[PDB]
Amino acid sequence: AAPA
Amino acid sequence: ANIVGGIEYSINNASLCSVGFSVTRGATKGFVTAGHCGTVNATARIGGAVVGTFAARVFPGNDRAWVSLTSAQTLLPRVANGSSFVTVRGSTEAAVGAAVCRSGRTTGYQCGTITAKNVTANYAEGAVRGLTQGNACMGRGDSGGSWITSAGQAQGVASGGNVQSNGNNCGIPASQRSSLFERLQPILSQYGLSLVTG
Repeated sequence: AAPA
Repeated sequence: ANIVGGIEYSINNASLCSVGFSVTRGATKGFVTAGHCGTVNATARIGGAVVGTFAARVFPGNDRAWVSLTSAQTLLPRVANGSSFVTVRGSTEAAVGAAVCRSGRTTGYQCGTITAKNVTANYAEGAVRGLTQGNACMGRGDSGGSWITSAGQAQGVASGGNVQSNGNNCGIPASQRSSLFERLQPILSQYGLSLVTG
């Protein structure tokens, strides 16, 4: 997961 | 500008994010969005015009913010769905298994179901805890956008997910997507905001  | 959930806005003429929900704070107009989209006092623009600035945000830990706008903006109790709109009716939190949709400037309006709550995302900047996970797809640029049920109950604002090399998680099966949002409730109480509804 990554910001968006 | 007319403020609608899901539309694009830029921060300091660089990054893009999506509007979450129109809200007020006493006589002040604003919109809630993702905290990672900007720092306090960064300038927000819609269609190249300045509409307001970041009034507060928390990120990482949480992922929330509100932008206070000028009096000239028009707040609307709506979320974009293509050319149409979903009316915001309130903020009842839906449970795991409920169907939900999200709106944002990169993938448009996508729907799926909530699959888990109280999820931790380990972003490069630090962990963000207490997120809710859905399997609607999303892409880079959707952050801050609205998560809402078809009945109009506002759920939260887009934080992040497992975007693939094409910039979204729309090309992988729903079963493999992790799209996370920050719950709206704690953002309304933390900043004393009231949602605009219709």
